[PDB]
Amino acid sequence: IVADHVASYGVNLYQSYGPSGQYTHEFDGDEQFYVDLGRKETVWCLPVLRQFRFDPQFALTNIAVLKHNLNSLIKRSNSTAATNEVPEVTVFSKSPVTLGQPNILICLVDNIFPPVVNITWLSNGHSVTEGVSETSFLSKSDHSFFKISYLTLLPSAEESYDCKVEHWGLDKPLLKHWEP
Amino acid sequence: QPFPQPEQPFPSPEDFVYQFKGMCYFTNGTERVRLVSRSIYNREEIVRFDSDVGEFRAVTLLGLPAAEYWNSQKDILERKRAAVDRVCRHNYQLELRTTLQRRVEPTVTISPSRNLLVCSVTDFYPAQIKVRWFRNDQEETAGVVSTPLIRNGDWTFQILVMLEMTPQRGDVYTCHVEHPSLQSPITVEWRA
Ligand SMILES: *[C@@H]1O[C@H](CO)[C@@H](O)[C@H](O)[C@H]1NC(C)=O
Ligand SMILES: *[C@@H]1O[C@H](CO)[C@@H](O)[C@H](O)[C@H]1NC(C)=O
Repeated sequence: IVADHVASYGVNLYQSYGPSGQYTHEFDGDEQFYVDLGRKETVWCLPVLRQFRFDPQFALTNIAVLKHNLNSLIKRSNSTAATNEVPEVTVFSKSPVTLGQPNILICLVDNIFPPVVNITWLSNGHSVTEGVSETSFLSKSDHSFFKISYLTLLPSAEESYDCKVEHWGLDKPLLKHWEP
Repeated sequence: QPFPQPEQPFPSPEDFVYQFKGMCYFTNGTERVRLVSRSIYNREEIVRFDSDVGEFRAVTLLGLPAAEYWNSQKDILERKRAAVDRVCRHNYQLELRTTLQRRVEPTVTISPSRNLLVCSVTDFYPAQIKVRWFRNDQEETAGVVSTPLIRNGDWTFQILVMLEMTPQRGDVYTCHVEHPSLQSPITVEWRA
């Protein structure tokens, strides 16, 4: 559909493995907020949006409808499960890489399905836990997902970085390299 | 008060996925608003409510029970029929004083490639932007390769507009950037 603005109010997700769910709202491809279903908390992604209120119970109640609708569909489709997809990984910096100045590495894992994945960072072949954040599963018109991970860093002339992606559609954990 | 769309109830390891997308499509402000509710099994859309259709329609044979059953209920049809005004048009009012007011000005930097000049236009919102290379106020257009619009995920965009050039004495290269958040287009020059 061709339109000036595309909004999702919202994106409802429930899957059997876990089991896990996700409730988000999107406007023009960006996440407005998500509901921590385990905490019954609304977490806005734009500070300007903190002024609004959103009942997390709606998300919980909506997700419950998805679980009931799923079990119906699992049987009726003769147990047709999800096809594992090959995710595409791209690593880039948030700003131009000026040495000695803080920056953020951005790892875009696109074409994710099913929405199950670890995204982790590596520096010189070592696990990097601090400074790592990530978005939710953002929707796509083909009904796959993409997730973006962030790694804050002070780039230097010798420290290399790898974005690591483990996925079922992946025979081996995928590694996308980045160097200043 | 952002209004959500509800989903109606139905009448390596393997995994089963269900997706519901309550979507709104806006054009020319609010004079052209369209609502499409999508019920998705795995990655296949099965049931749909298009505001331009006005009734539930089964995309595949799997959603055929649901569409027929959901259409049976006059109450459910009538709630969904009014959702365009109640959800889409209502939420666009909140968007007009928040998301649609977001103005992040881009940062423009020029640097030779790691010959090739790279104009980095980083951290801007909204996505509408135009970048043009000029050479002595003569617009370069044949040796320009622009990367696709990059979504950073934190409500900012970035784009890199390359240019392969032959540098000679006394030639200035300028990157012209136009963005809604700018009162006047930004020009970053480059001398060798
Ligand atoms: C699907 O139905 C057919 C009946 O012809 C059956 O042989 C097959 O086992 C079914 N699939 C599953 C996953 O049970
Ligand atoms: C990574 O994901 C796989 C499934 O994709 C899961 O089995 C594994 O537990 C995850 N990694 C860790 C450290 O738990």
